[PDB]
Amino acid sequence: SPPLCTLPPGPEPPRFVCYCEGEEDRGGFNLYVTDAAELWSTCFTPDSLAALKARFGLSAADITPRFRAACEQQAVALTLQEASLTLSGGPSALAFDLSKVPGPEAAPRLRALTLGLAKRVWSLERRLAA
Amino acid sequence: SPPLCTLPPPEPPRFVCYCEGEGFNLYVTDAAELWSTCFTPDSLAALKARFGLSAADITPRFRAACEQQAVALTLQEDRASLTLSGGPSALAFDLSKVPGPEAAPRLRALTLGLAKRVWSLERRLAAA
Repeated sequence: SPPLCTLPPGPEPPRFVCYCEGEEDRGGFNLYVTDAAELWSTCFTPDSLAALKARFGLSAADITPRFRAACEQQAVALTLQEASLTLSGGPSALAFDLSKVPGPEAAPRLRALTLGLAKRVWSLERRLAA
Repeated sequence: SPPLCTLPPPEPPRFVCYCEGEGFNLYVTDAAELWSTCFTPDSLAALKARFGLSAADITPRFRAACEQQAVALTLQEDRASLTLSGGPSALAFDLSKVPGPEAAPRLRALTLGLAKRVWSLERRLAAA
């Protein structure tokens, strides 16, 4: 269950999805945001992630649990200009710079994201019969 | 002209963000309750540490994000956060709720001050 959430909150139609990967054969960590046209990412490097785990609480030894938190808790603000993402679930507030992922990389990610979500919905409702 | 802005960005305004002055704080209010950074010299220095170049102003960068409609805000539970999305990196500020007795004179002064500023601005725009 990789965490995610949509925006805006509540009734209205969803305009953005925020999600992340991956801490686990483990990948480095990133947040993603898409309007299902374009895709923005933290595009972290080891140093830049470390320097953000600097500016706030954590040791370099996961952020997933805290993003999972703000998702579960609908606690995510977002702002784009020619982007930034804020997690307000937890004790301190975290701010993330996000930049555009180039098309050739973004397209396959979006495609895979769509198919994956479809599989997850099927599987979730099967596990709702329980 | 101490910078400020209101959100949400033509719908009716529901919050005002502002700051003073340079000890420095950011403030946010719905004109009923008031949230603040509640800085001390050390805590502000330490935030100008955690990011931010030299500990030697933030006003210009808050002024920036105001002018540029670039301010996100989240409230809950006598806790809030304010995010400036102007510059090299996005800045986040934890704000806590100011108790009523401490907030009232600040809200009172804010209101009167804004009134005086509107009068004197239109005087200086009656110019052109």
